[PDB]
Amino acid sequence: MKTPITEAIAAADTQGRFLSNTELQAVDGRFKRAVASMEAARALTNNAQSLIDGAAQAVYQKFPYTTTMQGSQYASTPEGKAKCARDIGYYLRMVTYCLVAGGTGPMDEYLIAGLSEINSTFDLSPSWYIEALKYIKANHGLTGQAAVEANAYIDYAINALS
Amino acid sequence: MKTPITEAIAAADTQGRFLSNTELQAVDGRFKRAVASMEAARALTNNAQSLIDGAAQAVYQKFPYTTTMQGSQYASTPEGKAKCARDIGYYLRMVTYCLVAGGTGPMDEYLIAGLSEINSTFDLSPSWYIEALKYIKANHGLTGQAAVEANAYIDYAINALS
Amino acid sequence: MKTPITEAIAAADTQGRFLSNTELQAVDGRFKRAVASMEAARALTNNAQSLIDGAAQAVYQKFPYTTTMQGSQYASTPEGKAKCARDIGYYLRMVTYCLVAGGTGPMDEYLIAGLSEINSTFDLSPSWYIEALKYIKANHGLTGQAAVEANAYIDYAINALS
Amino acid sequence: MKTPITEAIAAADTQGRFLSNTELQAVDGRFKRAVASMEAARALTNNAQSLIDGAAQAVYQKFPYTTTMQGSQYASTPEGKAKCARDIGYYLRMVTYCLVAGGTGPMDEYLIAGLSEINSTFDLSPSWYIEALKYIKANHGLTGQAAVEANAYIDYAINALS
Amino acid sequence: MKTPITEAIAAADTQGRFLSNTELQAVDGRFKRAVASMEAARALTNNAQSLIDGAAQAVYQKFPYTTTMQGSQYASTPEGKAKCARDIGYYLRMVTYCLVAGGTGPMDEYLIAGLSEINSTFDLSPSWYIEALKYIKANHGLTGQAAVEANAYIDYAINALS
Amino acid sequence: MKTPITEAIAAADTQGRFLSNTELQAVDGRFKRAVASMEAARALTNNAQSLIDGAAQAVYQKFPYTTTMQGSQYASTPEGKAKCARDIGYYLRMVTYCLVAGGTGPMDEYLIAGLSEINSTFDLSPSWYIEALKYIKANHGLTGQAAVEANAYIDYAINALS
Amino acid sequence: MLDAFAKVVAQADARGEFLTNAQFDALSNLVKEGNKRLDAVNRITSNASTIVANAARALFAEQPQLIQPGGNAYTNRRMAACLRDMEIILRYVTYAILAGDSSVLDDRCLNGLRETYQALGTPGSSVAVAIQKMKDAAIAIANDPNGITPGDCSALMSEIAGYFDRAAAAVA
Amino acid sequence: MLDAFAKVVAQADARGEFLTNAQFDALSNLVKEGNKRLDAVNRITSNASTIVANAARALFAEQPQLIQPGGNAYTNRRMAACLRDMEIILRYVTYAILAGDSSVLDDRCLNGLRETYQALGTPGSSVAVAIQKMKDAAIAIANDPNGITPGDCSALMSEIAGYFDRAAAAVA
Amino acid sequence: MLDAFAKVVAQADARGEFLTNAQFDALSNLVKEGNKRLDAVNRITSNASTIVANAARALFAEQPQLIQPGGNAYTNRRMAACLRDMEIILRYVTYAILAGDSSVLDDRCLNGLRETYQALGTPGSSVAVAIQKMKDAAIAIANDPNGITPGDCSALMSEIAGYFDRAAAAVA
Amino acid sequence: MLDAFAKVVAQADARGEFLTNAQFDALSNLVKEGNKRLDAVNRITSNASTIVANAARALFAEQPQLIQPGGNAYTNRRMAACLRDMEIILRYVTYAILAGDSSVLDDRCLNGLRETYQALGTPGSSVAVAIQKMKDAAIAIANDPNGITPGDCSALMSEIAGYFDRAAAAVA
Amino acid sequence: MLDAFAKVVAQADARGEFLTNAQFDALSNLVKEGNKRLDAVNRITSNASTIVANAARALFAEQPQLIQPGGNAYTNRRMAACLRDMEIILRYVTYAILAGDSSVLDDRCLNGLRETYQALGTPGSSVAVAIQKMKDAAIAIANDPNGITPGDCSALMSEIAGYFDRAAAAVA
Amino acid sequence: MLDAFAKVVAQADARGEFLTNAQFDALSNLVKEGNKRLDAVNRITSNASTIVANAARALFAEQPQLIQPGGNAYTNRRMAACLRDMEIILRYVTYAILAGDSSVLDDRCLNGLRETYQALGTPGSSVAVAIQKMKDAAIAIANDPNGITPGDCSALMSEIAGYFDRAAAAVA
Ligand SMILES: CCC1=C(C)/C(=C/C2=NC(=C\c3[nH]c(/C=C4\NC(=O)[C@H](C)[C@H]4CC)c(C)c3CCC(=O)O)/C(CCC(=O)O)=C2C)NC1=O
Repeated sequence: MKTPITEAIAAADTQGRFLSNTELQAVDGRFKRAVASMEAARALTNNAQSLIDGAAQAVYQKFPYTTTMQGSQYASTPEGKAKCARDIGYYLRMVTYCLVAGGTGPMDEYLIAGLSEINSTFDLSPSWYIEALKYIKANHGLTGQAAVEANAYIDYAINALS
Repeated sequence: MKTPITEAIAAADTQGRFLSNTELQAVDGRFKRAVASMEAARALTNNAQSLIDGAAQAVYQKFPYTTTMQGSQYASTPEGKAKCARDIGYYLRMVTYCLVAGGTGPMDEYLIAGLSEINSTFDLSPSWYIEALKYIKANHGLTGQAAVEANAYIDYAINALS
Repeated sequence: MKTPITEAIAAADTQGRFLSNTELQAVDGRFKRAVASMEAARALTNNAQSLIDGAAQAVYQKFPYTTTMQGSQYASTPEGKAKCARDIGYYLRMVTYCLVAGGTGPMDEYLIAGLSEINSTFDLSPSWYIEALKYIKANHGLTGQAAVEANAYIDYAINALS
Repeated sequence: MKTPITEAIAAADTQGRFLSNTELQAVDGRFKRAVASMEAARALTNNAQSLIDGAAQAVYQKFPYTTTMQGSQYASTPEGKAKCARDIGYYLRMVTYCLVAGGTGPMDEYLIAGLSEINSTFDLSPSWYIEALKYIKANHGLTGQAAVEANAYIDYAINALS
Repeated sequence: MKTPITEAIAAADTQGRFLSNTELQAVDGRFKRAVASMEAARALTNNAQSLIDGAAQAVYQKFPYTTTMQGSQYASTPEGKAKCARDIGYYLRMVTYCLVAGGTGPMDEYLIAGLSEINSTFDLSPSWYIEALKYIKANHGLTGQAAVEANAYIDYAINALS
Repeated sequence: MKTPITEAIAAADTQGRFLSNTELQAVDGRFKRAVASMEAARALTNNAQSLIDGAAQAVYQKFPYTTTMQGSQYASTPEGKAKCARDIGYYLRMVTYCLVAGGTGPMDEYLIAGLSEINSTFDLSPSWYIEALKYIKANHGLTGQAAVEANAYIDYAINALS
Repeated sequence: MLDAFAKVVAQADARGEFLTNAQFDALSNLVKEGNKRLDAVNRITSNASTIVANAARALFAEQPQLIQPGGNAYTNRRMAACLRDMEIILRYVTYAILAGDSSVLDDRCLNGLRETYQALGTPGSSVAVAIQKMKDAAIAIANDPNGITPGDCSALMSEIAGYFDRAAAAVA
Repeated sequence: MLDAFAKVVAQADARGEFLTNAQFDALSNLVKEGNKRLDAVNRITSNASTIVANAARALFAEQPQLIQPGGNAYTNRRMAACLRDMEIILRYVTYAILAGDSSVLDDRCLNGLRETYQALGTPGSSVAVAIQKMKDAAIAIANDPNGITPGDCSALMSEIAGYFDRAAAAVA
Repeated sequence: MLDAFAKVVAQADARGEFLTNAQFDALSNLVKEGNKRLDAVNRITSNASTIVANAARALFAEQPQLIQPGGNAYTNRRMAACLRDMEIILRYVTYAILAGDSSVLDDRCLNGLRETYQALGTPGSSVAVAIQKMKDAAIAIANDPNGITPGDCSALMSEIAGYFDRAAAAVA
Repeated sequence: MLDAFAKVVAQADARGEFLTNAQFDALSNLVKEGNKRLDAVNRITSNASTIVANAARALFAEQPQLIQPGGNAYTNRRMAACLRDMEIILRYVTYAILAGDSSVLDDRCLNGLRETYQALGTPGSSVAVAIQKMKDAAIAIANDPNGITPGDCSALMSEIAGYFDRAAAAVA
Repeated sequence: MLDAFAKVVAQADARGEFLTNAQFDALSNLVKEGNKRLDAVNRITSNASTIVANAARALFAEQPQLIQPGGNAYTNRRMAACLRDMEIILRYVTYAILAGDSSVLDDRCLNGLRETYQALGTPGSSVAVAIQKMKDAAIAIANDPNGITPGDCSALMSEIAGYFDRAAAAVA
Repeated sequence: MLDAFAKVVAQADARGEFLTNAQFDALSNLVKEGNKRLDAVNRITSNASTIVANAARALFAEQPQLIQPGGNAYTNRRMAACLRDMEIILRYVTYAILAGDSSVLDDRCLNGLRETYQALGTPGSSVAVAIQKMKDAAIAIANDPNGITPGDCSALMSEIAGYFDRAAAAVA
């Protein structure tokens, strides 16, 4: 899983070398940034339900057809509403995981790999999820470097869907 | 040249990816550690002549035969003494460069690659240089994290010669 | 470009062999099927404008938001309407080309390669185009083997978008 | 085994693709040509003994030394005569198989692969077999497209021996 | 060209090594054997015309059809007789070259590479040439190690044609 | 193991070929040179103890520090003296083996592979061993081609250490 | 691989025999029935994306464990792999239909698949349920009487069911 | 590569156009003439070994320098290479005949061939003479009136001559 | 590749010199300014998809010839290639910003690119227009005063413009 | 591979859960303790050549059979291989220390190593003795109170011993 | 691989010993006998094509089942494979004769051959019969008293029989 | 590559000729002189490390610019490359001496070397000076009258000088 620590090790190991100060500096940077990253992760976790609920409604407001149109890919039934809330919660859980791990690895492995295939096969619009993510970014309530951390991972997801 | 910044870029570029927060944290770690590393680099530079002079004599004291034995590989002539002082100064200049660049890259490129070949071909003993380096480590006068930085690169050279 | 004739040649050429009866039979099959395929191609061409016009409206009826929603990816402006009509005409022209060439090669080269990338980057929904194609299939007016030919290439496009 | 159907499948499978109309046309061509090919195969089979007997004698007439010259590679003993009749029957059986399968695959696998090695090792002259084949072509009694089919596979064998 | 000296060099060069005593012994073996090999080469050269003439007649006696049968591949015309005498002289010249070079390299490069292709394409029987070679071996008039040398290269050609 | 016979076989086997006269000449060269090589091997073996003893003292005379300097890598203790005598005896045994095998293979496999690594890791000076070898060469008492054989393998070791 | 014609030849060759009139007749009948076989392949291929999607949606509705966190189809990488396998299986079944022989399916797809799934921890039983659902959908599409010259494709449908059943048995 | 149908499409696509009735008619005519084209390919391929051998034997009878010691076709390796090139050229010409377009010949065979021969010191002029002899033999075989339903293949023969002429010009 | 620190070392080494106090001071200043550089990289990277898409949409609105049938960005394969190139160029510019040196951009991206486009027939001038539009968008995003601790990033913006200008000149 | 943070995430993900306050606290504590971990890695790495050499010299003094002719460390190729293995093992242990997790050690180094040695005839028991000696030397170096800000690294030393013990058990 | 000299060295080295006078004498005797060994290799190699062909013709005359349709040497591909194997076996036996040691034969040819044949369904017993026939032919050729300086090669013939017997046992 | 014997054959073959008595005599003389050639190769090879080292030490004493910071042999990687090139050149010269022909030297070493050095910025003139110094040392070693059966090796020394001169001219 891609984290600053596993990237450092992987570099040293590709080269058949012991870790050098070059890598240890990298991990120190991770450890110092973890202060801001854990603050973000805890905040998003504590406020997860309201962010998920609000984000789903942001999607339905932007895209009203998703609440009415017939088909199992839409949120026009109780099951579709539940699938959508589930999926938004998945995106937000992944953001929290990236913050904890100090990199994109959790999102990359558990969500981004195969994303394009799933969206195509099941007729899910990337724009739905981009809207959810933009709501989370706007409303997470963070400031300072905790906000910068959260937004970096939210924007990474948005870029993955664009 | 291996530095935390070029390692970060190289990772992103191997993967065909934009830099992510995973890499930016690594560079921040470099930037924060540069405080200690530049302090070490300046100190070693300012005191370079005395360290070089003292280190050469440490070698001659440990290995007296190097001052008397006949052959162009030994410091038993004015030319051999000058070659040796030159070489010790090369090791110390490289340590300063590693400190400035935040990694082993300068030493790796300019000194370690081909080292074993040169020592063999010209009949230079690695133990000579290990002694010089051990003197520098003992006598550079640094403390705190500046010392830790300097010693990491001096010990890296010692390991390369062992 | 993938046609029965270029596939036959390519097979023989990979193997460093002259064409054999195995390949000549394949081309004969193409030549006999061309009767039905050219009938389809001419019909679709002759009725292209009405099929394109009707197909665009089928999309707008299925997906009303595409006529009202703000953004350059939607058909809510005269320019967006023109882009959409253009694109539907592209799909239908490609179907005619596949019919003429006796295979998927024109669609594969000029339309399918990069399709997924374009739809993602420009926020175009595959479902829009699937609807257009389903209208063409329903309303082309062909029967017998000419219909079977047309529908095979229309369904190939639909599968490419699913 | 190389047949129009296995070549079609192999193409689709190399490309990781479903069969397309490009391949189905090829198999239809095979199915239509099978009418002529099966007519040839049945005729050659029904008249196999006389064709084999006549072909062997054509060889002996063209190459009289093969009936008199001392050595186990020649037809100057009852065993050599039997080996030769056997081998001609092998060539004709393979032609029938190619006709049934709609391609060269049976001949390629069971007869042509290793042919050159066998002829060299056992001192068998390709010209012997070319003569046998030319007799079969001249005397099979077929007309129209059944003849064209038979002759294509007989000439393929002749080319393999040239 | 494969000679003991070029094989020695090639071995050393594959390994990126200077020649060692292992290779120098090999070349000495060549130099000592050259005494016998040059004796053979000179003898075969001096008696080349009679050996060539006698060998051609041995072929015609073994294979009488080659003097009467119609076709440009046979020695039934003055041109075919001249081609055959030419070819036998080629085989004998190559044997002399192998003896001079101390290995098979000249025969391998100038005669064996493509041999099978030529014999097939032009309908030349390997057995013709095997007979010529067997006559040369029987009638070269050499004894002792000069004979052993000559026969090794003549048998090498025979094996190449079998 | 690299010997003239295994090099000959390896060449033939790489090429998928029977041995030819090219290789047999090489082995004959080995067999003739074995006369001189076995004479050298027996002589060095018979006089091994005195050569080993004298060689060790040559090293200590050239490099007096090796008898006094503190550390387990030096011959300043009874154990270090025993390690050194052991190692010189290893070099001389390997020379005898190369002479018996007709090539460098025994030295290459049992001594040279990893040599540089061992000398570095254990802080052993190549110059120590070069001196021992130069003493053996000067004092083995051989003449003629037996001397040439011995010296070729002794100089091969010296080159490996340079 | 072998098709139906190659299979008869191969058997003949191992006996050293020319074909019999009965064997010629059998092959001629296969050719006579060829348009039906081409229609089945075309129909199924033309519907491949819906056959897969619909069978996947139905499996996961019936077997929700597969898509719960920790389940074998949870995460997009595992879901994409599962969808891909369903497409693969259907692709190789359609090859078998064109060939009139199971060899391509057995050799290039089914051999080793049970062991692959066991090493991964993928539940081959659930795979078998996805195959059965594609089988039923494929047969309904191939055998739809609308929009085709009327005739009896029952023997072909039985053959097509066979291939799907063989895939299911190989993974279950 | 392109065939004759692909070539019309490619041209259409670069203009953004559907085909015209004239273009449809042209392609339909190509299809109508297809049996003749298949016969030409079959005939030439079926005779390929003799077309090559006979042209080679004739070249070397006319140009003995090529087979004298030191000549470019002397030694069996060079003779085999020369024979191979003649087979290659004829193979790619027959592909062009099936395709109704020279692109496969140009792209996979003729491009760079002049430069290849110049670097080797092979005399491209003599190659051109071997191609011409295969051309004349191939045309006589393809256009033989015996043993075929009678009709006029003159336009096809002119097209086939073209392909051989193009190969000859590329090496000369 | 080199970063800004490696570049000073490399120059030093070629002279055989230790660094001077002025050179140490320069590097220390670079480190002091590092948070700004990290913010610029983060901002631009975080917006990369919109910077590319918006510049592409604007290019094709201004230069419709590129998307007419026959145009160099017509067909989805060519459009995807064009979009990819814009992403590539922006990716390598952001590497240059992190490094504080153009070497990675020059060596891994810009070298040979003019020749690549000439061989393809891609209009490098139009590429330069897409780069300029990304430059202006990137700078506006990196230098946005909202949501960041206030300070002067003007020197950094001038450096960032430089890198984009260098890319544009390499293709124009 | 996993580090200590990735391991908690992976466990969370398999349950579908956000982290708890206790889990956040645990990770925050790991970060708080990070300077000690960096010092241990630096110290051990900086001494790697002596840790290996000294453990090798001690093994061969205690186990002379390994360096007698016929012994598994006799000949320079086998001695170099043995020294290399000791360096490898120590390298992978130090990775595990940085990561705070044994996964990289298990996956990239220890898995299959017992079987490797058995096939070779290398005595895994003697390997275990070399690992133990490096363990004791490494711990003494990492935990040296001289030249470092004073504090308690006992928990970290216990963790570091663990990794060495795991390597020893994998080969013994 | 090892030759006869290398084998003595290898044994010596594992004991840490210089050779003894007896061992030197043994090797010197091998060298003294070398012309005979070279003659055997030359003779057998010079006759290799007939030794193989004649043994193959005899096997198939005695074991007609192998060349009946369905038999393991039926079809030209299987016959060519069988002939090739006979050539391979004889090639590796001749290497063993030159080396004075079976190691090259064991390592590069015989190891795994039984398993290869079992997986294929090739009858290793019949292979053993082809090897025996080559053995008898090879020995008669190597040991022919005509055309060679007279002497006793009986020990060498016994050694040569050994190698063939070893090949036969490895496949039977 | 060619040796001296192969070169005469190749020339003969291009003329289609058997060798003449004069050519046989020339080759026989080469063989007669072979022990001298073997001694030269052995002597030079046996001294290769000192010939290289001593020539390198002398070059850098005379041309100190090459080892000043910024010079082409400054840094251990460039010094190792320079030493390697000297070893390479001497290795290929010794091959040429064994072969009695320059072809291996020309083809495998000297061809393209001037261009290699120009692209690198290595001063080929200084390379030529290192070659000349190895030439003089090699000749003195090969032609040392001590410890060898006395005779005249002057023609061989002239040939050996030639090869070194050819290497020098190729790089200068
Ligand atoms: C290029 C490779 C090469 C070969 C082939 C070679 C053969 C060779 N075999 C020889 C002798 C011989 N060869 C044999 C062998 C035999 N005598 C018999 O009657 C047997 C049945 C038989 C069994 C193998 C004997 C007995 C001698 C004479 C004794 C000896 O020199 O060992 C000799 C010495 C000269 C002579 O007497 O002709 C040579 C040079 N030398 C070589 O350098």
